[PDB]
Amino acid sequence: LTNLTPTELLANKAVDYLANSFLVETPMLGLLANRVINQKQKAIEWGAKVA
Amino acid sequence: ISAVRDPVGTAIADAFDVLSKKINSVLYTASGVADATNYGIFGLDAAAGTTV
Repeated sequence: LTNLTPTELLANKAVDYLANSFLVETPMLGLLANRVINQKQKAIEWGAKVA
Repeated sequence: ISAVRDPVGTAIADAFDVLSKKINSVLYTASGVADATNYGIFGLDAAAGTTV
């Protein structure tokens, strides 16, 4: 009875799993992430004793 | 910045830092002559000497 269950009509219950494993480690971001400063001004000004 | 609101204070701190650092430098190799490189200090290479 192959024909009487055509593939167009056999919707098999997939397993609720997405293989969403991509590189997400961002320790460079990780460190210096909780110390992000949200300015209300666009520029970042500071002094540097060059000599 | 707070380090510019007192250019006198900042220059004092800078001079103190560089002065401590020069003092440390001279206290090592200072032949004892006073010529702005060694400051009459005798250090260790004029106190003890340089070589055998």
